[PDB]
Amino acid sequence: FNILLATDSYKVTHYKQYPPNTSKVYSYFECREYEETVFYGLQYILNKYLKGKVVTKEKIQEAKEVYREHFQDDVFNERGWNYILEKYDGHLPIEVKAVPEGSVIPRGNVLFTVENTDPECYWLTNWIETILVQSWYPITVATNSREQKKILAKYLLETSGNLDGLEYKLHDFGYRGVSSQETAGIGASAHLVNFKGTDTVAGIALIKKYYGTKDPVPGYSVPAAEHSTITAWGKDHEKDAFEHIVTQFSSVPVSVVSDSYDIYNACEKIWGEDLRHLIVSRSTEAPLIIRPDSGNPLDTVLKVLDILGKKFPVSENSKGYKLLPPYLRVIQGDGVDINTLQEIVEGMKQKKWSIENVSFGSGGALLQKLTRDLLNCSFKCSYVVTNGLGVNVFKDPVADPNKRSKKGRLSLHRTPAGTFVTLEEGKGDLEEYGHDLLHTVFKNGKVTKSYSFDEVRKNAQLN
Amino acid sequence: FNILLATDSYKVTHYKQYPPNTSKVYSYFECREYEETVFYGLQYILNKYLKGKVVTKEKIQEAKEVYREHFQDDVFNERGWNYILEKYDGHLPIEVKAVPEGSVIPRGNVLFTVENTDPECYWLTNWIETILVQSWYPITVATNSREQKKILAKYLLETSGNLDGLEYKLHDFGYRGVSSQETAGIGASAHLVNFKGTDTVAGIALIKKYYGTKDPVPGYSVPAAEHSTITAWGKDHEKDAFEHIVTQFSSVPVSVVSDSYDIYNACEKIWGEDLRHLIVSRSTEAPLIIRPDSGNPLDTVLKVLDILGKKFPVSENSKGYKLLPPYLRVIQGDGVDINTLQEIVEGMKQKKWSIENVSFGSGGALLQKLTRDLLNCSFKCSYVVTNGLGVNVFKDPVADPNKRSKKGRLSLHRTPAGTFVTLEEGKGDLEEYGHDLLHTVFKNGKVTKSYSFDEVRKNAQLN
Ligand SMILES: NC(=O)c1ccc[n+]([C@@H]2O[C@H](COP(=O)(O)O)[C@@H](O)[C@H]2O)c1
Ligand SMILES: NC(=O)c1ccc[n+]([C@@H]2O[C@H](COP(=O)(O)O)[C@@H](O)[C@H]2O)c1
Repeated sequence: FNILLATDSYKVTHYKQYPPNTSKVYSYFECREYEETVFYGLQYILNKYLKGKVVTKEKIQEAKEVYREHFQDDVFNERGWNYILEKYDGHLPIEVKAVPEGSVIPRGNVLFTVENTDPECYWLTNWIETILVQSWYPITVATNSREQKKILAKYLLETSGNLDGLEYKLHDFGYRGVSSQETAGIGASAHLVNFKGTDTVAGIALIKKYYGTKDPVPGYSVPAAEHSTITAWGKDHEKDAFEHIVTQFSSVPVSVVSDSYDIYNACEKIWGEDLRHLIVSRSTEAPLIIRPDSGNPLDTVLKVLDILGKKFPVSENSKGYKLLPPYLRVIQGDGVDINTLQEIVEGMKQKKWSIENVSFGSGGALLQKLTRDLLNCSFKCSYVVTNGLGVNVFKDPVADPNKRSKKGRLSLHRTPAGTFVTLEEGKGDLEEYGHDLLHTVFKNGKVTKSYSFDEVRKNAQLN
Repeated sequence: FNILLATDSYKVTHYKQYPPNTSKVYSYFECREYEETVFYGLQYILNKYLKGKVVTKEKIQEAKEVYREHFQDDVFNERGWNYILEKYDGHLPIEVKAVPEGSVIPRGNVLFTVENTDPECYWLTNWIETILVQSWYPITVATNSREQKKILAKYLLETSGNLDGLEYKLHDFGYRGVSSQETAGIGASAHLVNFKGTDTVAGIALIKKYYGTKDPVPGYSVPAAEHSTITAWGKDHEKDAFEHIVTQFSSVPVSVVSDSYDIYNACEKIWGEDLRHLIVSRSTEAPLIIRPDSGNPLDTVLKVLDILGKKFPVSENSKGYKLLPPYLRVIQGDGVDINTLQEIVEGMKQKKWSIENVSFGSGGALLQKLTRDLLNCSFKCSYVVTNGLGVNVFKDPVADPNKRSKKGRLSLHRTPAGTFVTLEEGKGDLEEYGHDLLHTVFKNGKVTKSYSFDEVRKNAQLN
């Protein structure tokens, strides 16, 4: 890696574009005006990319050469980068205040801030804008996931009375769908903030590496099948496939895709008769998770259930919604996203079916399929000091006011009525709204505040 | 990194699910039916993740311990894995046929195949499905990028009479827009397949490191200002800012955001009257690239041009389209995506403006905002050998014919009309359609064939 080469290119030319004699550049991160976002991710980036000794003569030299050719001109600041290398052993002379990872903060608030601690490195603050801004993803993935947890909570509760298993109603199947490996870990790490059902192994390590979890299972999964493990047996041997798999995993819960060919056939005939005896015989602690993976995600669930219900002793829970015997359950692993999820869980309700019967599998819509656009994650400069003169900076582009910038130094506060207030123009000092909720998390190449994954979860909790 | 825990957690349970006596499992990848796609990035994944000794006592132990916690039951195939570690010193006993990188193939075609080379390692083929399917990304990026190149070409041509600079018309900005570092490298490296304008330094390393480029660095960049490097001079000293950066970069070409406050002001007043003398003086090989970033990229470009046209000597080129004087150009660095691009470039055309005046910059629209769903990049098992005989496998969900997978041993061939044909059920063995264009690129953990980035580039060339 090399932080010297992990920023937008033009930012390498930024140093001489500042007002002459600007000892300080102070920028923040907010979710301009999905109301409340979960602030997660920053900690990962800090440890893996910004803290410690990030500058080395070798990394400088490389930058020089790459930049001297990228721009075809040594517009690269080796001088300024040599300074950090010597004065601070390659440690970034910057301080970063941020809200506790996992914090649910309503749109429009200063989640974190970054400023240089050395007048020399005033140009450092924004350089790492890019690296830091990449945090919109972990935030967006943790936020959208949580928003899906709410919908699940809403209906699981109105249909079962409790919220048991709520942390397992959305399984992450986005490893295969994310843009890179790193993304899978990062993204999956963000889903685990709100649920414990994940297949993206990548998420777990990243957590036991940058957040830590005392908890036993930082993420859970159970044996499941994929189309190869069924289709390979040949079309005429789907039953053989199913029966081989329910047997291989009879003592533990096992999910089994049945849409390889006609979902409505595996369900009604292959599980409805040909293999009935392999289902009714299973324990609730190791049921068969029928899994459709094609067709209208809602029409398919109602049919799957209609078929299953007409093949297995469906009871009626307290609130009056149909429920399949404890040993049989469904998992929609295709076409599930925030929008879709809501339609299904609603369609299940309208059709008097319990959200207990189903669990969901979202993949490329959970991890991949999110743009910084969503939560309007933006990193911007609001305070600068030139000639000992502090200035309240900001952008207020005529043509898009909903793209204004905060001015002055910023502070996060709890209003007297509970919510949050981001004070501007350093008005945080006029101690009125209590203390700044932003804790210093990074200072001169050292992490000054981490949060176990268990803490983050607690913070991201619902209700 | 660890290949043992780099797949979808449930695949760790697939071995027990394949029909007993399965000695082989042939799996392919295609973009099921953006008619033609650029096949790119598989080489990087092979090298960065699958090449060589990927299995070790440690990796195996780690997996077991993790999968032990993840599954609460030792479902992890430690034996299957250790065997690879001994017999093949940790290299993967798999072969991978694949179309040369950069190749442009229409939908429905097999771009690559993966099969186990050792009867014991039948379970490896789809184990690496996840990690390999991630190639959908660089492909999508590469494709969508090349599809935007065509649009620029289409119009630059019928507006300027040529394509000079058609390769520096889409500049990648999505570095802060991607979900992670590794992603910016991968994706930006995809864009560089079709353009040389990148600010996301990431893609450069990836290219030099994994593909190699003889030319001096794949893509390039030019010094440009950002919102902080202008708003820092205070709202009133916007002129000072412009003038400081244009003089700082009078030498080479410089881009400067002008929407910080009224885009239409900086243009008409600040650039067209105050600093008007700093523009006209500039070199045509180092002009001032005015850069809006406000709202509705179309309406803004026309006004920017309309303002700039009325402030500078607009010349009608040999095609009838207006053209600014060599020292003045514009760029849309906001709201540009493959769809938006079209409207703008055509909105320009209708309004008799030349696509010579404006180059573009796509951010998260270019690197993020891409899903496997776009080109339907899918990795499915088509052939299996159970008990010595081969079997043609495939899935065909009833509720969705657009998912039917290919069956049997596939081979990629040139039709007699130049186009392509993915032949199924080993039919490619009838010689009838020339040779199989899919080249073995991976054999028993070793890169059997690579392509330089200059090759990928040629192959992906347009027209
Ligand atoms: N049943 C499982 O455990 C499991 C795990 C990972 C991926 N998958 C499948 O992979 C696919 C991923 O596609 P999407 O990312 O578009 O959701 C889905 O069809 C999904 O069902 C299933
Ligand atoms: N002018 C430049 O060289 C440059 C480079 C990278 C990003 N940017 C800006 O950063 C933003 C990135 O956001 P989007 O990826 O959503 O487009 C854009 O508004 C873009 O103009 C500009």
